[PDB]
Amino acid sequence: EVQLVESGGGLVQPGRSLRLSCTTSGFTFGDYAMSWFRQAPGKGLEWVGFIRSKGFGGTAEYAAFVKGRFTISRDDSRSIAYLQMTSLKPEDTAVYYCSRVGVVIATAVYWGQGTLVTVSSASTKGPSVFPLAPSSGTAALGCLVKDYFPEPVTVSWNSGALTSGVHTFPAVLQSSGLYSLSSVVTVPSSSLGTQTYICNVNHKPSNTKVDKKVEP
Amino acid sequence: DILMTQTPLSLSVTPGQPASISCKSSQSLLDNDGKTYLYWYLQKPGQSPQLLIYEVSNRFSGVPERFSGSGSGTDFTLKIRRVEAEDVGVYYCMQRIDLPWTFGQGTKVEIKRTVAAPSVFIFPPSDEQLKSGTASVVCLLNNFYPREAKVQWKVDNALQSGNSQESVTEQDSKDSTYSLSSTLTLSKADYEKHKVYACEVTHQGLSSPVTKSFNRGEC
Amino acid sequence: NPNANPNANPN
Repeated sequence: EVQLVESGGGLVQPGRSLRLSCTTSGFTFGDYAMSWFRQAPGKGLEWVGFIRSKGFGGTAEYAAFVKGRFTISRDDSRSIAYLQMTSLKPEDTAVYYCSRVGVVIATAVYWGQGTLVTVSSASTKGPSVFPLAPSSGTAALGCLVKDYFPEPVTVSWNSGALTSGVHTFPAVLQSSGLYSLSSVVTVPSSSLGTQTYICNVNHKPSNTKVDKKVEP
Repeated sequence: DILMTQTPLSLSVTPGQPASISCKSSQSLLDNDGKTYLYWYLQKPGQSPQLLIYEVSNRFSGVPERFSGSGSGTDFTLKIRRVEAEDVGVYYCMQRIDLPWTFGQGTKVEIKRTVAAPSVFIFPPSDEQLKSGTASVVCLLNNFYPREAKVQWKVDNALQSGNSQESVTEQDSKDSTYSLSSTLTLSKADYEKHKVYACEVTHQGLSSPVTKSFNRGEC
Repeated sequence: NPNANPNANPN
């Protein structure tokens, strides 16, 4: 099976450099062109560049907003493609995707899962987690995940055992520059005090794991 | 640079009814080699893009037959014959005939289900948060359709502006609804200068607006 | 523009 895995993303200071990798398996890597794309949060798809197979000269092409600053390279022996970014600006913040360009289908066909690059002066900060306690047929409760940077956070309820009724909202960027979000769940009224509800919050950029019990 | 103009930018489709999305390019996508370098992608919510159609009308392997494409020169159309919940997401056209490769702005497709009113819940700030010097009041609108809804904060009968933020979920695959949270943030000093905290909700599914209130420190 | 073709040498 065709496999593509982007890595290298994270928070980086403006002006600095960062190199992303696209590690591939399941095909003769050298025979294929590889392409990079990016998607700023909330925005559309954007082409970054591509690099041809060495069978066709191995040269690369770039979008206008990266020419000079970004270079795409490839290591056929390791089956890895690279995107080297330099002079990074805040407007370069995006999920960056690598893709195998087909031959019959001469476009990006197989896409990786992407890697988030955040270009910002701010520092990493873990979130505080506060309960949204239920009170006066159906009851609602949740957790408020406040003041963290950068994206993202993960939220589960009861270690994944509670999935029906769960809504985890997109993060909102506050006037401070820090993000917050809430996760809520609707449960039967009968299960208050009967069933225990704990929201599990993970913020990998901070290595923070908090399990907050929500009590009526 | 070739401009790719998609219309419409958003589509609400009754399940089982057809959808059609138009893509117009500023130059011809027909090359001298005889091929038309126009491609259609779908990005489902939270997922990587996936190819649907290549070279105007060819379905990519494994794409359901309800997807088809047509057109020539500068005008192209993607048709989904009977839309399903798994078809929700953003559709992009893309050209590869010229550098840079460019995309349309994306067309968002949702399921158009019957109107459903929100269930409203309010949550005062937690005593844990209050100790830290900030108070967040949260109003939750659960499982409603359409996405349009109005949430207004009122503190001792005075309407609030500029101190709340809203977030909305993607369309739920189980019932085709949305949910929304609105968070009012105040310094605890300002929070303790008022008593009544209410969020008032207006929605197409509500015949009369719905208010949820509490009094600070009375429950 | 042959430079848009990822599967040929543009020279």
